[PDB]
Amino acid sequence: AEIYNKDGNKVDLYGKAVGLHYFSKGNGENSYGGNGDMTYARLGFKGETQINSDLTGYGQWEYNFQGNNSEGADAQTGNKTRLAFAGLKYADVGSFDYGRNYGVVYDALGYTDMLPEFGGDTAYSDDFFVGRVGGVATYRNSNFFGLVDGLNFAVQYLGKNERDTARRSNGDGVGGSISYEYEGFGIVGAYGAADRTNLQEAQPLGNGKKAEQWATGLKYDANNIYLAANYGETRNATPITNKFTNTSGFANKTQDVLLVAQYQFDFGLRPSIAYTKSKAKDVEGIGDVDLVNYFEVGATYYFNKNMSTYVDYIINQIDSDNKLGVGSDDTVAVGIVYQF
Amino acid sequence: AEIYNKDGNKVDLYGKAVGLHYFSKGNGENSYGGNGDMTYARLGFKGETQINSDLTGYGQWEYNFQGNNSEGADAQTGNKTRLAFAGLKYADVGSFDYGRNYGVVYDALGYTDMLPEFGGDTAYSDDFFVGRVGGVATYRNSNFFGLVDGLNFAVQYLGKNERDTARRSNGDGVGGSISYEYEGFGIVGAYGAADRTNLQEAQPLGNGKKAEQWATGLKYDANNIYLAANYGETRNATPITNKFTNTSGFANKTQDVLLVAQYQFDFGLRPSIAYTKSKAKDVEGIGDVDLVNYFEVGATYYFNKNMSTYVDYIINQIDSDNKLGVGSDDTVAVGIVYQF
Amino acid sequence: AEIYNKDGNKVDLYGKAVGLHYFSKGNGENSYGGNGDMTYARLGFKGETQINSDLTGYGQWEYNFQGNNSEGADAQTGNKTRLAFAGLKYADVGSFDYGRNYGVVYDALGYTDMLPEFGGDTAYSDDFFVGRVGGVATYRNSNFFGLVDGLNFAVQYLGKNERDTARRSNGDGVGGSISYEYEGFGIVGAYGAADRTNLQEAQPLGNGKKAEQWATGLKYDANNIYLAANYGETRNATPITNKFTNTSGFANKTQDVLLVAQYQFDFGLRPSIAYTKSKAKDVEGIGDVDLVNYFEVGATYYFNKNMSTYVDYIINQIDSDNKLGVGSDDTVAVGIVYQF
Amino acid sequence: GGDGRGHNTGAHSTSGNINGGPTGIGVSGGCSDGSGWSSENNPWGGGSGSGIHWGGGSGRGNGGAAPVAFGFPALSTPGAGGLAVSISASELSAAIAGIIAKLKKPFGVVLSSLIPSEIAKDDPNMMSKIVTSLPADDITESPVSSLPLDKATVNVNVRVVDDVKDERQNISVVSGVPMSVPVVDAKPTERPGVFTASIPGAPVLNISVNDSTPAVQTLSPGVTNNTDKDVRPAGFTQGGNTRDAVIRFPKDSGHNAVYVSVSDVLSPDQVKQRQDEENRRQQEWDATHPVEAAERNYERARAELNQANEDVARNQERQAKAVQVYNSRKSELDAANKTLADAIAEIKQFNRFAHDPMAGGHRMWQMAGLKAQRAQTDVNNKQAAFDAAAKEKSDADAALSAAQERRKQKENKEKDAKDK
Repeated sequence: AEIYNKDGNKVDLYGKAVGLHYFSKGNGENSYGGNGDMTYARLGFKGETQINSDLTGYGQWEYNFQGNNSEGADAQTGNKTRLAFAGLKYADVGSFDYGRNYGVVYDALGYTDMLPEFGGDTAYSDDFFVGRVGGVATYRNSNFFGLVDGLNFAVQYLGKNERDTARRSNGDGVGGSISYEYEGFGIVGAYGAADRTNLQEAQPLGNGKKAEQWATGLKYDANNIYLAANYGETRNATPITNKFTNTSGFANKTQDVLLVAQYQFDFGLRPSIAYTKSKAKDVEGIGDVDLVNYFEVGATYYFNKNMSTYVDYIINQIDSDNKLGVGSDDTVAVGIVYQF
Repeated sequence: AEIYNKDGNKVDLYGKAVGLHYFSKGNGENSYGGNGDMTYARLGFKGETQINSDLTGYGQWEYNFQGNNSEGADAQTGNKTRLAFAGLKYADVGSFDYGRNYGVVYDALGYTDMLPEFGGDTAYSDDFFVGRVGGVATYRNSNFFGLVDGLNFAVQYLGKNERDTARRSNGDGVGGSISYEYEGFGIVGAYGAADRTNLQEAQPLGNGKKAEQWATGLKYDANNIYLAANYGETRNATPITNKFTNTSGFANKTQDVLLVAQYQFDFGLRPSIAYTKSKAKDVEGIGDVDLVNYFEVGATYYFNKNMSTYVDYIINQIDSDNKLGVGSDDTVAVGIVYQF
Repeated sequence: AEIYNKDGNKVDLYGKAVGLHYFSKGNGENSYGGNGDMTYARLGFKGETQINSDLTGYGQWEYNFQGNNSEGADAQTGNKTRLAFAGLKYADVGSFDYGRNYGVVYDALGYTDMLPEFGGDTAYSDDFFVGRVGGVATYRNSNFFGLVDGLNFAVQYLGKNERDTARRSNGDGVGGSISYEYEGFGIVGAYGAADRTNLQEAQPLGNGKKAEQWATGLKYDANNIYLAANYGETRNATPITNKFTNTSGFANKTQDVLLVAQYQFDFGLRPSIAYTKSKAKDVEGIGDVDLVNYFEVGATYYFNKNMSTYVDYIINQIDSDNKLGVGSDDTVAVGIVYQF
Repeated sequence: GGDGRGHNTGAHSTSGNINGGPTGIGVSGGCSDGSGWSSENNPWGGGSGSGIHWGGGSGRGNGGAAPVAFGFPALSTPGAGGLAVSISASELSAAIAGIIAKLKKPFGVVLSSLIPSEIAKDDPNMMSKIVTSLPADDITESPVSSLPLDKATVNVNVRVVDDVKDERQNISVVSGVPMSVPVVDAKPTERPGVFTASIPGAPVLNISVNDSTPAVQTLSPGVTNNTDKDVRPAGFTQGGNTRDAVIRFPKDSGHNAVYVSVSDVLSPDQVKQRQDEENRRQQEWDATHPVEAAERNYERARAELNQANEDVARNQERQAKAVQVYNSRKSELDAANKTLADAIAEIKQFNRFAHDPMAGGHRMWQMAGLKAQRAQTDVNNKQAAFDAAAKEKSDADAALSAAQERRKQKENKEKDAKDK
């Protein structure tokens, strides 16, 4: 909500609370998502200010606090800041920002990430360009300088980050993304490339230096309907963990396919369906294997903009014999949301 | 304070800061409460929205940040989220909520927990039904559908929580509470029952599976006066720690008695007195023992709703020879509060 | 920004986001400041309420969350609460507050701490009187009870803090500070003295119990100009670390000199210059050595009060052969800030 | 940087509040018409408390170097600041007291065995050492307190020493001759109850007393806890990769003096080297007496006796395990035979209905059939397993006879030998 809108400056505090639970057979080790209480509250602030008629500056930040934790030593577990960046939007040439934000490839991957709780699994966090990461500088052009409506492009540089774990580390990178929206239809294509750090190479899985991700997305959204299909391929970019070996690393090659079809009703209802698949290739000692392979069937009732309820049933088609200890169990989630 | 009240939706940001200090003989290991500076600030947001005349939805979240900690690795120590839930209030049938909230038994134990700083020791947190916990679904009726004024009842289901520590873990549970308020007088009764997890049973202390709590409360508040008397008994529900053995678990049986008498003045003053006692029985190797046995003598000056000061002197009657290494020392606390 | 100013109570939520980066030759181990992404967002609330015409109460709290951290185990690294206190302002006698706040000596050291990013290294946090600490009780007089305009004085008592580390621990302390502002000119003098705890004595470096700090500050600020010069001397108070020995402690003696000269332009520009030096003496086994010795050359463009950008290039004059493993490398930082 | 901007000194306040009153600021009107809206309506409020209660009440429910057991060799990875060790005050467990008492009345007893294959899995650089600590009073005849400060080498009754035996390096408690170790004072450090001993030829041994937590024994895949605590002859080269010392604390610490040995983890090449040199030294020591037969035999026959003793011990172990296996399988059999008697009683029970196809009982009859045939197969399996166990047990019973005849022969040999 807008709390301060004065002196050519506007502040929008946006925050929400989600009472959530995950069910599944057993304790939930083999369940796709998990099991138990997943209640969480997120708080964030967005702010703008028109410095000049043609120049305005904006700053946005978001944090996530988990309620599932107890009041003991594990209170802070899972608590983090999702987005924290700033930037300026010129009139027509475009806009440039820097901070902790989604990677260009996420721009392409947004079409599939419309699910209530699950979805966008390929867009892992702290990964090169698919998810939200820290140390990105992005420039964006809207409508190609206002020349052609609906065709917009973005470019992003990624400063190297040397962290403790290869999972959270990266190196110098570059990327770009383009999105053309016409008459409701939408098309997108994104590509990102970066160098893996020594820690990443030292990992048992994964091979090569150029960590590469790219994705293509198509959609049609109108009349309370939303169709989307994103196909993305990556090299030495997707994270992978082996329970049998209890060893992690990256995938020499990966193809991911995502499909979404959601309908919306006037009476605050929105049924959704989603297919997903991810196959890794050239795995060290495991050949080709499927990381995730499932259907979605869910729904969402929108009481209003500020109140909603939803349910999602994930039909995990992955088999138990998968050579990476992946969860071969179905799952379900039920959530209720208040948001201001 | 109400910051946003528009579009049939209202947001109340409520937060306060407390400069606090504890005094006691010695370093404060044996002090009832402790010793030193205990300043802390709490921030929280409440939100409502009337979806329909007869149906409204609400969400509330609260966090507590401690200032006593340093800026090093221990900055986050004692920092947590107390409440985070949502729910809807229908006109008359009642209301249903879910999230992280107080247990029904807290409704009964609220009468005694009116002290400025101390009080409600029996109402431990992350305990079955006495304190605020995560994973509860609660239904409440006010005045029995408007049939009988002042008589309201609530029911609560508790999803199982398998945590690392038995102190913070639980299992499937249920509970109920009834409260009749008439002409200022008040009566309440609450009962809760749940199953202990393997970790809890595996604890050296404690025995059995059915963790049971229940409580009865009486009060009269009027004429700037507040009298209250809560008696609660529990089995395998209260946590207990032995410093001599440095071993914990739960209490096979516990009786708790709380009594409060507070007067209030027109000129922002409220002196308070409170007696308290808790005796555990069938303790493994310690038979029956007293966990806490003390008097309260304190006061609170209310400069205004947003500003207040207070003091509390706890006469710990526990003896040094207590068979659980419990603190047999008195204590005192002095606090100043700002709140919006 | 002021979000709620009602019921004789006013709340000013103030928070900002900073997209920041540090550059330097090499990995950045020896760089003055460091290297990489240092983006961070701070949130805080200030509140006042006029209880009486002559008596008002105020409470202020601030927290800092770092965004440079990852979403793994290191999410909370660098996250802390800077300020959290309250207090009351009487009409003329003065004002008295308590909580977690800056030490009186910080009042003197504020004149030099005008740099965009670097600066105030001597004003370490959780140090006796130079930086912000918890457990202080302060009384302040404005214009000496309104007797002499521009001359104000403050006194501060410091409750002992027994923490795990000598770096973050302290004991009973006292201090005072006086500041006379006349016609733009400003003069200040502050002194603080306290006793070192046994844990502090246990440090290999440092000797004695009386940890003492004091400082004198001069400035002239007006007409878009700001000159400042703080000279401070301390005994057994400043922290020091030896990479070669991997051992820390305190400085038997320390002299610190800070000088700043900043100009501001009407068109949101502020070039800045700063000289700095700190020499420790009678170090155990290291005799006398210089902890910091550098020049600053930087600038800041102020788009408006709520939006700004800045840069700072630190010419580190420290030599590599320095006898404390201190970073003998230059550094630079570039930052962009939004703040409400 | 940038903190100075704004940041007024002196008192802190910004501007005038909207209204006067601390708690009563609004617009106007009192006396109410009850209308809720008119000019004579007082409240001018609505949506009073539409939301549900949220935990009414104050809500302040409550309020805002594990030590290694003495005598148990364990791995310490070094640092730049040296090794890290944390001792306790609690006196040494029954184990070590036992061993040292036995040993009081060069031979020794093996505490632990080392396995480089495993030690490198966690410490690939092979930097880790093996620290061991005892309370000085149990080692030294003259208390370390009542000792001149000038003495650098105190005499000891036992030591913890690295040896090379049976193709492995192993840490073990030696004794039985004049021995004596460095004595060094323990400078303190920042941490409370934490000192720095420096033993010549070892790394900085930074100790840390802790009598709060109950003592622990660390378990590392390389370091084993050799159950066999028999007295064996010791290495001639014993200690060639060990540095020990009695460490004393400063008078105003109240910490008892502690003995600590720190042994290197040998790599397998260095272990073949130690074994070889040991064999050469055993060769040397062998003869030089009147003749080779007089002594060499002395040694071969005492070693052979000690081995036959080990054989007896392991045989007895096998026989106590085989007696339990036997009794267990026997009772499993008994149980399954009672279950069989039960099912066959249930079949006698419902035999009546065997040819009565339209009765309740004639269901339970076939059901008892199933039960009996199962319980019978079960019994057969318990019989097989019991037979097998009886075989193993008899074999063990003969193994003991043979092994203890061997011990008798080897002890007679070792007598004849010791006489010559």
